[PDB]
Amino acid sequence: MFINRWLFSTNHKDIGTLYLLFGAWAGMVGTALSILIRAELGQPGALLGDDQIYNVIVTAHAFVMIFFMVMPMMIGGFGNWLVPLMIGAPDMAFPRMNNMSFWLLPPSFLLLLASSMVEAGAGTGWTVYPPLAGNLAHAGASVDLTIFSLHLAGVSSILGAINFITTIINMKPPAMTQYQTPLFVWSVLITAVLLLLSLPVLAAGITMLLTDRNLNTTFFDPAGGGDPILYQHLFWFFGHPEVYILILPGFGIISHVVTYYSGKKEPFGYMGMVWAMMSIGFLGFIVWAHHMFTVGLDVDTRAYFTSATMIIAIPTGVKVFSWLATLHGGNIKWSPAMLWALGFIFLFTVGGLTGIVLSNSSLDIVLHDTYYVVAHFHYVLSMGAVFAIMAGFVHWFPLFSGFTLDDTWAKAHFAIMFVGVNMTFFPQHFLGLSGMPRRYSDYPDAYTTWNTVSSMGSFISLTAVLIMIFMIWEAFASKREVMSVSYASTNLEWLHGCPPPYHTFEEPTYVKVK
Amino acid sequence: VHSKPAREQLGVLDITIGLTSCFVCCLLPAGWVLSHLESYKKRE
Amino acid sequence: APSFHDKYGNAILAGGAIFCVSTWTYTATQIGIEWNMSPVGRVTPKEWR
Amino acid sequence: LLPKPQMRGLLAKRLRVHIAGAFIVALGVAAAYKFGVAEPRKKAYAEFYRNYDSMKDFEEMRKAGIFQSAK
Amino acid sequence: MAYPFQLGLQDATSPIMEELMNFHDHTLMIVFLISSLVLYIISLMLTTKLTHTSTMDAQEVETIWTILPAVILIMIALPSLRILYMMDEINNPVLTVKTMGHQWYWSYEYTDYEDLCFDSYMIPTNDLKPGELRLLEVDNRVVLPMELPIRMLISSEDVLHSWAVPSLGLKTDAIPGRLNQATVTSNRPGLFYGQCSEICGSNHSFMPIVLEMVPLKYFENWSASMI
Amino acid sequence: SEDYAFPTYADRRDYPLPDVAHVTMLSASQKALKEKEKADWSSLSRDEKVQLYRIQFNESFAEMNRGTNEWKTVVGMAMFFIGFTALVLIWEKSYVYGPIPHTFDRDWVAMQTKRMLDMKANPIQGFSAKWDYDKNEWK
Amino acid sequence: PPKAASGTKEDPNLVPSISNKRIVGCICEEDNCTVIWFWLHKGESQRCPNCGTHYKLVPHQM
Amino acid sequence: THQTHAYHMVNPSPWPLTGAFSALLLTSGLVMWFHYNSITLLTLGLLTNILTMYQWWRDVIREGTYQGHHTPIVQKGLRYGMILFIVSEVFFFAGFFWAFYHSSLVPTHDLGGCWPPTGISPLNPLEVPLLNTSVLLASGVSITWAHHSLMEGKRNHMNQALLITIMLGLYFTILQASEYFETSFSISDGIYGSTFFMATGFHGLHVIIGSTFLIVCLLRQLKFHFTSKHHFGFEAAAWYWHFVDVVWLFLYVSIYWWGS
Amino acid sequence: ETDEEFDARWVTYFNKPDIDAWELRKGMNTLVGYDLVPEPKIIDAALRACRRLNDFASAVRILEVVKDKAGPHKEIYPYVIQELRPTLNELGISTPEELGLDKV
Amino acid sequence: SHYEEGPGKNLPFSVENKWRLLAMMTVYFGSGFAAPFFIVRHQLLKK
Ligand code: HEA
Ligand code: HEA
Ligand code: CUA
Ligand SMILES: [Cu+2]
Ligand SMILES: [Mg+2]
Ligand code: NA
Ligand SMILES: [Zn+2]
Repeated sequence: MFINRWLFSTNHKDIGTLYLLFGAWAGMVGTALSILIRAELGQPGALLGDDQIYNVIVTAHAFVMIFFMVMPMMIGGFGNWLVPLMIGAPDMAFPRMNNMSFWLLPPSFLLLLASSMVEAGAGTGWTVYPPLAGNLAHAGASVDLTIFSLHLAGVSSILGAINFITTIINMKPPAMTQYQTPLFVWSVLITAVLLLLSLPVLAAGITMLLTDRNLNTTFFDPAGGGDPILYQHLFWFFGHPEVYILILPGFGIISHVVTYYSGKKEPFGYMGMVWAMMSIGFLGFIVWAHHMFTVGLDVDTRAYFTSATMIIAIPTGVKVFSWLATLHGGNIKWSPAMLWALGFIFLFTVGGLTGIVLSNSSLDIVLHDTYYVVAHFHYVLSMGAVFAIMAGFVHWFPLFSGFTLDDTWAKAHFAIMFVGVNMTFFPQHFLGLSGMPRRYSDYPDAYTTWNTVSSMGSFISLTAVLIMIFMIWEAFASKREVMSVSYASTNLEWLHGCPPPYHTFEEPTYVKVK
Repeated sequence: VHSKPAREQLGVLDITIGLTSCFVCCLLPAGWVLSHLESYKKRE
Repeated sequence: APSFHDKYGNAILAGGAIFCVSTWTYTATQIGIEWNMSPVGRVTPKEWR
Repeated sequence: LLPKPQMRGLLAKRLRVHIAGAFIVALGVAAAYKFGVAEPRKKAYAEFYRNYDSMKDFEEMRKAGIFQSAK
Repeated sequence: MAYPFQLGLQDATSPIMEELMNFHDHTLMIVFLISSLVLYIISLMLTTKLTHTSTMDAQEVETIWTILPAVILIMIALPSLRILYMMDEINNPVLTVKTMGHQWYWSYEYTDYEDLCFDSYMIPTNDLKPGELRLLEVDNRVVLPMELPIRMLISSEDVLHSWAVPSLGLKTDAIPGRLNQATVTSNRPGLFYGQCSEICGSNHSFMPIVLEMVPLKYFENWSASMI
Repeated sequence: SEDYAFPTYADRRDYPLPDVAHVTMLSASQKALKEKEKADWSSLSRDEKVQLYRIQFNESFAEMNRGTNEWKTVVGMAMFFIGFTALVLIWEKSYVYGPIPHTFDRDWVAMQTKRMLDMKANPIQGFSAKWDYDKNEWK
Repeated sequence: PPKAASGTKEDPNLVPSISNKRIVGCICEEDNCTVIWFWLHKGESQRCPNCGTHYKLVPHQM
Repeated sequence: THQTHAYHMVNPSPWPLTGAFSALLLTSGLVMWFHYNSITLLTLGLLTNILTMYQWWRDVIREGTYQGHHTPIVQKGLRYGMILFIVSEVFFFAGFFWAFYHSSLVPTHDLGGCWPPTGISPLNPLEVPLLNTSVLLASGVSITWAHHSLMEGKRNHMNQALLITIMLGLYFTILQASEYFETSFSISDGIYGSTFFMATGFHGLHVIIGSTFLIVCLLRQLKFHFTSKHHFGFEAAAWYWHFVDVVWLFLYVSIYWWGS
Repeated sequence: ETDEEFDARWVTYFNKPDIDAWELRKGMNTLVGYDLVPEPKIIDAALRACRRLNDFASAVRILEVVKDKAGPHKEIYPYVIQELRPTLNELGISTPEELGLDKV
Repeated sequence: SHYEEGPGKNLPFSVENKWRLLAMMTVYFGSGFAAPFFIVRHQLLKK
């Protein structure tokens, strides 16, 4: 029974719950990895001896948070929990390959942990840039195990993306148009299109250096005509698309929570919503080399790419301005999710403006691979994606379980998260402006100050994680059921009761004839 | 989102026990490890 | 009066305030850690070789 | 007896006057940043480059003899 | 080469770094402009108490909402285009130097005449002579004359690095089989510091860079007297 | 079991008039109140006004807009837990952190400060701009 | 998609079901971005909460 | 009859989990053989994933063409998913093509500045690669004839169309193996040799996948599985085989017509 | 859209003879959906509907939600008193100020 | 239908005994937190 329903799953609700379980697992694995990183960065000198293991733990940090944490919550878990219950679908189109992607992801987790177990270790960062990960500097099974873990994550993500696109363009009742679905539907559609057209690029690159390692070829060895510039192009033509996969369900989640708790019956400018989302989904590919400005590109293509990033800044600015406009003019219930959303608005704004500051080309000549970039992606991930998924979790938890959290505990959690991330990563702004390069274990006297301050903020975030799992236990122990849910007339996921039953949408909905 | 009274209501005691429970339990790993890092360092 | 936030809110305000200022002053000053606060105005450098 | 007060577009007039306030405070803090740091850098570099002599400056850094090229 | 409680950037050594921080100050003016805008509008709409939950009309603001970002993004971008287009003037390369990034250290060669190469390493903390700098001091500094454009040919031999001198204000990726050009100019004699800025192994933190600016006269004095 | 399908009660500024009343079960005195409601209007007094208001609507705007104390409650417990994190810092400095590097004491920072003013590191605004080289003192 | 677009009082929109409860989604404006979701039960004809078109249930057992 | 929607109902299955575990065993065998020269785990990986993919598709054929849950909307979604997989493989191959184009448009300094690098003798594209194009294009036009004979309803002609397209595909595979035995150098020999050997062998992996799909669709058609219009198995076969036709054409024109 | 037939159609909609609790709830919720303080004749038609449909509590709710829609400024309300005073004592309906529902 | 559904019981972990459930969360998330601790101690032994 347990093996047939859970281990042999075929329903999106249970698959999303097990997504949430594995995502919490990988999330605090990453938290502990970041704490080893930051406690090593808390004291001047080397806490962990050699910095090879420091490179291993920053590699594991990047991998398990980017590929193993927020994609499994937002894309997998929240997508599978919401999307059928949001378009009216009973199930999704291809649930067995959905479940196969699910059951293949923890094998990639196991390969990453085994790569950590290997004597050599994955001392390369998020990037697997050759010839650091080549046959001379990383002769071992750790980097190869990371490459196959990326293979498994990529395969699971491609087949999941096929699942999302088929379950959107298929499972909808026929008379509703595409341009009137909820915003999270558009977010999962555009992200999954970006997945489908981006992950083959990563798979090609990692197979490319896989054949460089084990098949004794020379695709990245310039003594035999190789080119590491080719790997950087392939990897980051994956990377910035994968960035926009990594971020757009946050757009969808906060848009839904804002139009829920702000008293609105609709988001402002839903045509503007969908137009901006497909604009960034379309031209998210042709901006791929803004991470690239100091490898030796031509000046003309540098100007082209920085202009393209200024262009992609334009409709995201339209998105944030219209977020302000859709939270305009309504009663604001002071839910904790609104606290998360407002923190997301501020911190996404400042992170995006910092990203533009990076996007200017000569300042990127000076400030490449520096903690200013760290402050970029922590202001837009460590509180952008993190506050987005906290808002999603504390908003849809009665649908996920049947019980509610404690509002005071959740607001205290928001306060702890907020103060920890700001007085962590504003000293990282100062560190990047002062200019120490990344992936360093020890730092001089000028950097010691902000290193200590931001390390203390990292331990504040540890306290935040502990309070989060405490209130999860508190909710599951108090088990307060929900008598009524507001805005169920406009929210489809909330009208099947908390929680929705096993077999939802047996009869498909009666769409208006028009 | 309105909710009915708690099916089971934790007592100051229960809340205390639990909050501390994880706090300590979740951090204890760090405790044993971070505590003897230098020993661990010993190749011995 | 019947809610928890009437008197216990001010109580936890005072208790948390005292607790945080005491612990954070102790951490900032009473350990012996080095903030590496800026040497401008406060140090007297001496000639080296 | 009281005359007719505003019935329509209260939030509307409030929002236009306060978005105008948003522009004026945004330009105000931009001018604050300028008057604080921006032209001090230009004027400091400028006075440094008139009152600067590289030969003399090297001379007092090399009386200390703290150079690999100076002995 | 940084000072404690640093909130801004390094002071310039190069004129390009000078107008680059002028442009950077312009971008900072922009970021607090937008941040104060969004903060005050958020504060306004959290301090309000009026409700308007009707059907909002849409096709009235998108033209301003797309032309104000259009103008602000292009007037940020045209200084960026100008600075990027003047990174690469016709050079007057009075001096040439090649840097060859080795596994866990650097190599510097002057190869215009009387072929000279040397290897630069990390001074250990116990071997640090008193008064010097941890994680920045190098037993063999690299000398360059002031007030001249000198060409920098950067490459690496086994692992990619990044020769980074934020005091001079540049950072060039050292790639195996590929050398890039960086034109260095300085205004002040003296020491200037940098580091690697790519991941390169189990001593990645321990390849720093030191450039001391001397005249051409003391440059040729060192070149003659080192033999 | 079916209240998610049935119309339900709510109290917010967004929804002034709920579709259903707060109290559905109706006692005999409340049927008397309803037939008095269907009776004449001007003969209906203050107290039956207030219980009819309370049995048809749960709470009013005066008891829905009140500025409650959870903001100070949550900020108090939050910065209490920040103090707990400070104690975590106390323990973590006490146990895993060993000695600082010897390039950090007062002696070494004295020599290195003298050296970095000697080489005049970033003397425009960074460090050496706040130093007088004629009087040998801070600005 | 269904037929008989007629949401008057004398005739409502007929909806077939095999159960006692049934969902409807009103696109009650032309080219409307909003969709209005609500449940109905067997009995009196259900109505739309922002436009007022009427929906009725009929059981069909297939 | 409880299911009122015309979509698909799935009885929970172990086979996604076992396929996932078989992929994990496959990659563990790959690292075990690439580092510790052991073949047992790799053979286990091949046996596991091939068997598991066999009964997974055996289950979907059972539940589709005998039970009958494959609604016209369901194969509408199936053709969506097949198109999605096809275009994902387009961009996979196109990443490989653009890697080749980056390698070849700018020849690096160690190659003599000329494409191909000097001292190697790549095979002439004049005769046997034209044979490859001829045999693959003939197979593609034969399977278009097979689709139109599905439309017409002529069973023996469908039989000969399938027999000739499998005969052509297997002839393709065995001959490209023969000039793998008849090529001047190996995949470990240079940037140019490495890229076209990897690309052509990777296309060879896709064409043996396509040929096996043609084998299985033939054995379905012998068992009277496909019908007049619900013939999505052969639609997927036709789309994949036209895909490998056009991908072969692209790598042909690039590798052979470009720099030889 | 304009004011004259706007509040005219509001008055007629609230003063229809086939009035019901459903559409009074509809009209008042869509009224507070707008960024509008409803005018005395709209409130007059609303209390006409509440009079003919017998809901003292709904009338008190209309008064309380215009208490809410008065905004930060408290001169709107008393103006509502001075132009609706004949209707209140005409019907016997009274205000939350007199009946004590302004306090917590 | 044939599978029991409701609040809490649609989770992979049993809910009814909250002390034992707390034990499950402590061991689960504690092992998750202590995993990279076990990696780093494993190379510090191994190096
Ligand atoms: C959520 C993830 C996320 C998001 C959204 C972004 C968004 C952006 N990123 Fe970045 N980025 C990363 C994650 C992300 N990034 C990561 C993880 C790395 C490095 C990885 C590694 O180093 O290994 C990285 C690296 C990175 C670099 C490399 C720097 C270097 O290392 O040398 C650059 C430079 O161009 C860059 C730019 C941008 C830009 C220009 C945007 C924009 O999309 C931001 C747009 C958002 C806005 C909100 C626009 C602001 C507009 C307004 C506020 C409206 C009003 C203002 C005006 C009208 C002016 N990113
Ligand atoms: C998703 C991406 C992500 C996230 C959240 C974080 C979060 C954090 N990061 Fe991370 N970081 C990266 C991605 C991320 N980082 C990348 C890509 C690099 C560069 C690697 C490279 O150089 O190649 C990097 C580098 C990096 C460094 C540089 C190390 C070095 O190069 O020397 C440092 C050090 O301060 C750091 C610190 C932190 C801290 C203190 C947090 C904190 O915010 C941690 C707290 C956040 C959480 C705890 C998440 C919340 C989730 C849960 C609590 C569980 C979820 C469960 C449910 C929702 C049910 N990061
Ligand atoms: Cu060289 Cu890091
Ligand atoms: Cu990017
Ligand atoms: Mg790099
Ligand atoms: Na350190
Ligand atoms: Zn309608």
